[PDB]
Amino acid sequence: XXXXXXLKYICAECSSKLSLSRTDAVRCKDCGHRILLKARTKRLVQFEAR
Amino acid sequence: PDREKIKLLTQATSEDGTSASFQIVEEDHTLGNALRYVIMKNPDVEFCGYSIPHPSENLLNIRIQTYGETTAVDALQKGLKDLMDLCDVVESKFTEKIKSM
Amino acid sequence: MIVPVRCFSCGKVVGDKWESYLNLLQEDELDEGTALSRLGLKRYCCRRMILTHVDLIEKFLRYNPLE
Amino acid sequence: EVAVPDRVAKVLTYPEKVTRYNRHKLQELIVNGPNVHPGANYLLKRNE
Amino acid sequence: MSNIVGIEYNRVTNTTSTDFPGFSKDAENEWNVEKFKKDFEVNISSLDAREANFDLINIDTSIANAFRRIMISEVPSVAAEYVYFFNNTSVIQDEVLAHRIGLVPLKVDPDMLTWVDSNLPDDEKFTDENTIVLSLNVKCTRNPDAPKGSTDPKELYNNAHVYARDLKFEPQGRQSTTFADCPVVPADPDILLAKLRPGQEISLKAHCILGIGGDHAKFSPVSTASYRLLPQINILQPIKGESARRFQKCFPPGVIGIDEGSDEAYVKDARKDTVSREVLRYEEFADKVKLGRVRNHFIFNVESAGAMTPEEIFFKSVRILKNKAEYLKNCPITQ
Amino acid sequence: RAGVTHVLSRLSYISALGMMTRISSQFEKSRKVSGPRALQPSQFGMLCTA
Amino acid sequence: YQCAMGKQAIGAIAYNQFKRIDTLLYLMTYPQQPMVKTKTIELIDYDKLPAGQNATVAVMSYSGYDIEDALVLNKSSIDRGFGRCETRRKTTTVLKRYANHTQDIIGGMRVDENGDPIWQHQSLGPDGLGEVGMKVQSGQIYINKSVPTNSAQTQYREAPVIYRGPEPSHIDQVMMSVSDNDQALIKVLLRQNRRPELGDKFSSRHGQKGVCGIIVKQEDMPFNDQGIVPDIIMNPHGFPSRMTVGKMIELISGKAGVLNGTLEYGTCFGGSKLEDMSKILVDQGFNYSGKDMLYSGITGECLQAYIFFGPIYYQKLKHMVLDKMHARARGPRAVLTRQPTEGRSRDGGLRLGEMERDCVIAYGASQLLLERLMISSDAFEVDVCDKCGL
Amino acid sequence: VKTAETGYMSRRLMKSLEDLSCQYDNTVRTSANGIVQFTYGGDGLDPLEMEGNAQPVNFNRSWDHAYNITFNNQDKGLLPYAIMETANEILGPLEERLVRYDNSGCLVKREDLNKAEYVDQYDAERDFYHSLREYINGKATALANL
Amino acid sequence: HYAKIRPWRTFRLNECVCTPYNADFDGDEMNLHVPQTEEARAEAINLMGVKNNLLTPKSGEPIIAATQDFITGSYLISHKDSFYDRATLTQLLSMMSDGIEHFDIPPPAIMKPYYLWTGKQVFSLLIKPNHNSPVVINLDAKNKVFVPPKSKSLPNEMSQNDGFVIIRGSQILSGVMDKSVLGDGKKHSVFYTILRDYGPQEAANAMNRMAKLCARFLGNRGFSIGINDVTPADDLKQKKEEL
Amino acid sequence: EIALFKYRKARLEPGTAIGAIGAQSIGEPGTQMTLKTFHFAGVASMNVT
Amino acid sequence: RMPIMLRSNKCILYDADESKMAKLNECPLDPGGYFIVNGTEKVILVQEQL
RNA sequence: GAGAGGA
Ligand SMILES: CCC[C@@H](C)[C@H]1CC[C@H]2[C@@H]3[C@H](O)C[C@@H]4C[C@H](O)CC[C@]4(C)[C@H]3C[C@H](O)[C@]12C
Ligand SMILES: [Mg+2]
Ligand SMILES: [Zn+2]
Ligand SMILES: [Zn+2]
Ligand SMILES: [Zn+2]
Repeated sequence: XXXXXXLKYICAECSSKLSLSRTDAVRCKDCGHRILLKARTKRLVQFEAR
Repeated sequence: PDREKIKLLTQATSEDGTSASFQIVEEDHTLGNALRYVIMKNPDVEFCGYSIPHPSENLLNIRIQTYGETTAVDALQKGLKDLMDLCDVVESKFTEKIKSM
Repeated sequence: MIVPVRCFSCGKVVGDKWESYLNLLQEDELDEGTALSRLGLKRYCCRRMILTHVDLIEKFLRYNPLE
Repeated sequence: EVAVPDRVAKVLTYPEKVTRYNRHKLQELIVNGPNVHPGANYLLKRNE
Repeated sequence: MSNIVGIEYNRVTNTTSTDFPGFSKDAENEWNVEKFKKDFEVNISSLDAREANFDLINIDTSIANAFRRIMISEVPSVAAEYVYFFNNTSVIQDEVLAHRIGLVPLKVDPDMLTWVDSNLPDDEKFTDENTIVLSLNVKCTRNPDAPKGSTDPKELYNNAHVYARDLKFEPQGRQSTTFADCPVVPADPDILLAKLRPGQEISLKAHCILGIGGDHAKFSPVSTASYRLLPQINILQPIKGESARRFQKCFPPGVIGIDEGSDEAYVKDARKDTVSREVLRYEEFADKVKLGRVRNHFIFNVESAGAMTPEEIFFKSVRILKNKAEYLKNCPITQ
Repeated sequence: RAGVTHVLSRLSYISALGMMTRISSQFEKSRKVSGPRALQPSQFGMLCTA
Repeated sequence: YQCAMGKQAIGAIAYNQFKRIDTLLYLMTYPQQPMVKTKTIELIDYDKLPAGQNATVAVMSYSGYDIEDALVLNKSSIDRGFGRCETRRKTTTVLKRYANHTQDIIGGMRVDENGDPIWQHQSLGPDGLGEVGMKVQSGQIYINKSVPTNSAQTQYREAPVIYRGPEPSHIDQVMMSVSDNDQALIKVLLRQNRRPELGDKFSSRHGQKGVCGIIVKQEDMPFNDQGIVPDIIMNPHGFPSRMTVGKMIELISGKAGVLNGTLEYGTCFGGSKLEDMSKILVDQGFNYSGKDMLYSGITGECLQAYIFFGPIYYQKLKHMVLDKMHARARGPRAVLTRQPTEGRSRDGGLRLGEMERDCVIAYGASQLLLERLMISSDAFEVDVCDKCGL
Repeated sequence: VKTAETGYMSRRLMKSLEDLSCQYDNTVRTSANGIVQFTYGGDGLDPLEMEGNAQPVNFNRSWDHAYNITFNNQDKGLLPYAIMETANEILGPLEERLVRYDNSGCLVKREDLNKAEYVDQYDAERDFYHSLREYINGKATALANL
Repeated sequence: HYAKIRPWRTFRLNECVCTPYNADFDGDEMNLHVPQTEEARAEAINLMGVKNNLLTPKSGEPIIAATQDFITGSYLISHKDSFYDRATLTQLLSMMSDGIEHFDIPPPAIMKPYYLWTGKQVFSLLIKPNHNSPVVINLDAKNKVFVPPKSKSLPNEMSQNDGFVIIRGSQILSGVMDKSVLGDGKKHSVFYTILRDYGPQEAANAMNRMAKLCARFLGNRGFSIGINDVTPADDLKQKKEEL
Repeated sequence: EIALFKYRKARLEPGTAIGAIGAQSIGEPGTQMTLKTFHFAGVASMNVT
Repeated sequence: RMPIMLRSNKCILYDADESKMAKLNECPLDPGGYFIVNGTEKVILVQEQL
């Protein structure tokens, strides 16, 4: 029986992973780009194929 | 025993049968049309017709009006038996034809 | 975005043929009609599923945020 | 007749007063609750 | 007229059955087997691994249409229903990719699974004999070769396309034995599931279950199951001469021919004709041709998606109709 | 003058292209005046007649 | 009408439409190039970013649910993806620095017993900004923003951003940055995948706007000799009083071109001639006028009239019923006159104005008028003096 | 360009005639009890339930309905004089009920009934009864001429 | 209206009643109020009821009647070419009803070659489906396209086309259904006569039966408009060019 | 009997909001009166409104 | 600081071909002619006058 | 507040 079923930011320019400590900055590190995108969650997400 | 699949509507049904309407759940034209064809082939069936009252509901109102000889319930039973016979004939012919090839 | 896996009107699985179709236009350049017919697309629904398709995902992938 | 969505037939409540002819029906609707459509949203007591 | 439906230039006439008692004073054609047993016939034309073309003869339209409808949306099949995403960095939205995976046919024979009970929680609703687990895990990285730049994204990016054959299959429990000989695979392994550039990953697990066609289009076993009345052409008032060639240019090529020596138009085979009623446009063939169709002679063209052979699908359709009638007969007539 | 600048419409591609190359009449309402709202034949080829 | 409603047809918008965070974007999952093109649309690149799909239309009176401009969408084609759309909406948040050297803290993610987040924070993440890819519903804080109570630091009044929607939507982008003045700015994009429900508006590129009257299964649909079932069954009564012969010519040209494997041109004062398209149509074995002979899908017999059958470029418009359904029983009332609010973002009632009350007067309904305009709108128990009527 | 003007016109037209009621004495009156009409339209007939062109009965269709509802094969068709006597014994007891009192309250002396100076209410009812009698007389005359 | 509950998100109403509201189904929207008292509810359902408002007050002519494609279904059924056997007739009668009304099948119009009914017979059954229904309609009307008979002395029944509609004893003796017979704006309609002679309930029942019949007859019969329906005749081109 | 019944039935019932009915009956058709150009019964020169 | 109309002689998108535009997250098929003020696309509609 | 669909 059964069938189991079961903090990182990306610079918009350099496309590099980042980890921002509290009250350090909001810019990137490889470049001076000021735009960061939150990474996708590592948590499982379920979608119906319906 | 499943006394939900078939119901006999009392308001439409007349006394001593011979004209009765049936309500069938979880059905559509697939069985309604075949049943109408088989029932209409009975010599004692005057009126036979199905209709789905609303597509939002799985329902099938099929009315059978016979003459003063066979009750509508027996007409429906014989129609179902004849549909089974037709399906068996087609199944057997197809099986022997595909086996022979 | 990409080719629909199934042709809406009939149901044929037209997702797999797309790449093949492109080859029939690049190498051994046929016409679109003959290339579509050689892939087994007989009903015109499957024909318009492939012929009238924009491969937008090729343009979308130029802007990937993880280069 | 007019067809109404059950998504708005469950917010468009009608205040029906218990009258010993529909007490059983109204208490059944209360048991159903505000989620299943043949139910009820609010109850106002006679004195409260 | 008498088991024929006329094709006119502006209408189609005599499309009803008229094979029941009460259609005439002599109440004939009353239902009885051993007369339908002999009249009915099956002529199986070219049958392939994913296509069958069998002609059914001497059945009314109702039964054939019931068979067609059951074939399209009553015969169960197996397709992905739930997709769990562990990571999807591709430009395709997760719901779109899940829909694409759900539409992919699976070459898993039904009757090796059982119907899932919706009245159970997700922790134990899916069993080993109930669902089939398919895994996909694709990671796209560059190709450290030295080809020409800006070329096709196949020799420049490694694993830049995700196909339907990327759907793996991990059995659970008894599935390690029952599915040992025939592991489940996509019936069309070349389906372009997704595209992705380097740095993007698709890792998901799908619980493909057993569903019915009427529930969703992904559960339909056949691409399309159809039929058509056998065309019929009556060449009365023979059209021999040069005009016959004109009379030949209307119908498709392998339909009618010109008799050698007699130079007279004759019907070669009506099975190859699509009824476009072209001859009914020139008005010089007003009495030299009469089109029609055989109302009770269908030619089914069943083609499967890959799950099972078409003849098995038609047999299942017949058995499903018989089961439906039998179950209705067993069901008590409540009031 | 008010309403000189409009927020660019983003529904389709043709919407964003048609918001560009658009002309606004100087009349405020022109309640019953059927003059400026008619299709003058003099605009053949100058303005979209549909 | 086509020029008016072609702007509001959902479809591809730009190549960077996924790298874009706009207030409201409608996107088409599977946009298709039109069959009957135009020499203009090649120049404006409308065949590279189209907004629509080539629906196999059968012009025929079917099912009765298509009387007045209503359509009959084909189920089992919506399932395969037809009219599938996406709605992307942005939500902005500014963490302004007050003059008192006090900022706004996005700290959140409360935890109940045995660890785990609470239901309202079940899709929030550790940093107080909603996890990308998760699903949010009514409630479901995805920006847990706190603001000082002493803006005019410990006393933080919590003012979270709550997704107030009727259907769940997913978080697909969370952008955090600062503006020139160095103040935090967070833009969260919520995507919602929409299915062509009953009541959605479809246009026909000829002014034949209509609503999805009914969605019927595939087997309950007419089929030709090859088994093709129509995706859309447009009523034939739209033509004789609107004289859209261009639409019939479009259907014929599209069918002939797709059978010939080429895109035909419908351009003003020219385009593909009807005679060539009819020749192509009769060469393939189809009728010269594009009217195939179909089989009824529910009785399984021939249709006693040949059916106009072919591909027509149908475009789905943005006016979807999911955004227009709106109902109120009780809720917010105006502060001034104590009457229900007006908009839809505020749960407000429908205005029964002067024309409607005159209509009610016409019937001579007095108790209903009193109940509608006093009891159910605003009732106040006042105390009037019997001597001086104040 | 016409919608707004039509809306304003309808609004003000309704504002004028907003409060007019058919009172129980069969007189259209306003809110201030100022009688605007002594009988609605001169006959007191609601146009919503009129079955003919400015007449409420549609004589031909009603006669056909009466013929078909009450048609028995073995019935003795009455002579035209009998039909007229039936009409005059059903219609005429109702005509007696209307007496046409003079403006001074006295009774007209049967010699000046149609003097054009003694008309009042119930004139429409008398005209309708006369029309009914004329229609039945036409039918009887057709029978007699046959 | 009386409320009904359906899964979808749209206020669904019978199209016959879309002539008062001037509804379009092109994307139109409508408001739905719910009275909160017994007095308001009763006054609404008795004074503002749909059955009690089948006639417009401006002229008294019916305004709730067959809309587009319902007139087309009626015309296609009652066209003189229509001849139905018993099975087709019974299927039609179960389509107009919902398999609930008992039908007294009349003798067929044609007897010797086969047993064939007519569209006028099936519509007469729609008017009076039993011996219990009291709807006996006596009506004489004229369609919108009436071609007078060859002789002046002949009555209008003998029109070149079907033309004049004669109904006696709820039997459609002659004529075809039309906008002037089933539609709105004419005081000699079938629905108007049914209402005026037997109350709004019978007119509502008849209109419901007609709507249910025509909702399925067009689907199972076929009616399409194509390019050959608008193309001109070969000699029409030369005649038009000459004129 | 039918004529007398249909006459006694076809009387304006007391309490009817006849003013509102009349105002709507005169105003609503105005909303459909599309401007059609007419003249004074065959006189083209004599323009009318 | 004067706002720059998109795809003008001053904008960087002036003479950019499918690579500079891709690197700047700009759609090649975008019309241009509109300003980006406060992060909003505002277009000055053409005004007709006597 | 005012820009624009919409029926
Ligand atoms: C309930 C469904 C059971 C299904 C797995 C079994 C039960 C009966 C089987 C068919 C019959 O044997 C007749 C045919 C025999 C030919 O040789 C091969 C084809 C043929 C249609 C069979 C296919 C398949 O094997 C069927 C449908
Ligand atoms: Mg409308
Ligand atoms: Zn960077
Ligand atoms: Zn297809
Ligand atoms: Zn006082």
